[PDB]
Amino acid sequence: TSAVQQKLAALEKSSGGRLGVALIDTADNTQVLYRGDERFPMCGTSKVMAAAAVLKQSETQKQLLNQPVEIKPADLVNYNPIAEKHVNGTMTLAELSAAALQYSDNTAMNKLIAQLGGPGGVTAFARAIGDETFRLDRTEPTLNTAIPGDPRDTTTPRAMAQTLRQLTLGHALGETQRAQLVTWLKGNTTGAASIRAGLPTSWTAGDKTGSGDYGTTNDIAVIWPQGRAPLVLVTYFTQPQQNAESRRDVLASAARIIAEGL
Ligand SMILES: CCN1CCN(C(=O)N[C@@H](C(=O)N[C@H](C(=O)O)[C@@H]2N[C@@H](C(=O)O)C(C)(C)S2)c2ccccc2)C(=O)C1=O
Ligand SMILES: CCN1CCN(C(=O)N[C@@H](C(=O)N[C@H](C(=O)O)[C@@H]2N[C@@H](C(=O)O)C(C)(C)S2)c2ccccc2)C(=O)C1=O
Repeated sequence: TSAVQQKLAALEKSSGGRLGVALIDTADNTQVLYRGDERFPMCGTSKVMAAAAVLKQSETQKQLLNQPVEIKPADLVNYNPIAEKHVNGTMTLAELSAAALQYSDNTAMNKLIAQLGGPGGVTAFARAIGDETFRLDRTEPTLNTAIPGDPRDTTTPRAMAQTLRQLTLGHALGETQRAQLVTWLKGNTTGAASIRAGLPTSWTAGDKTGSGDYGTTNDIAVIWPQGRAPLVLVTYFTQPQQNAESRRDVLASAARIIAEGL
């Protein structure tokens, strides 16, 4: 148990919830894990895998990102700030990817999933890039039920950090596709209260949040610290009762402990 791990355990203790953290410091490829091999519900953090899978398809189906996809009134789910503007019209897969990632649009995510042949198509992509842990089982919005002990739509912090590193800094995607994914993550609108809140102001980052029942509050990020090689950081948090409140502050605290421990 390292000093950082002990600090994360203390944070967890005062949160009353269950915290999972995985850091990969690309300066030396070292990792810091806290419940790194335990499963957590991904919620919206799964949107990165779906968007990446579509980017991979676009490497060989060249005009795929410009392909129009019909948005019908029946497609709307619980949160669709971008898709609802286009009901009875169309959005391209690039527009759907940007909406899913940067606005966490759930209808947009469902269109990515459908393009991949269902939730299993997203899992298949994960397996293709060496992630043997990730599993997507349902569409939006039920993939956010986040029931304790339920393996559906979960992953481990270790697996997600390794995957995010491969996708954003490694070669799981072609260069142009990797750059697109990084651009989308850096333009996220929903992350200032989570991991990024715990980082020094001078650092830059891209991230994808997730939220669900059981007060499930998640974030996965690629970070560029001032004067250092980039990091990949995953912070997952989930609570004992279905109606628990969101705790983005716990993710910010975890990120601050990680930054102070570098
Ligand atoms: C089947 C019943 N059921 C299970 C629970 N559930 C969700 O927990 N959905 C979650 C969901 O769709 N979460 C999405 C996600 O994790 O990307 C988006 N992130 C939420 C956020 O950042 O606050 C959102 C409300 C912008 S939607 C949700 C979490 C908190 C508040 C509202 C929705 C549902 O939507 C739902 O219908
Ligand atoms: C000769 C060995 N060999 C080399 C060629 N190959 C593949 O190209 N497999 C591909 C593979 O296993 N693709 C996966 C699969 O077939 O479930 C997933 N299906 C694709 C789709 O539905 O369009 C995906 C892009 C969502 S990934 C692969 C894709 C990306 C990264 C690595 C592998 C093989 O699998 C294979 O057997």
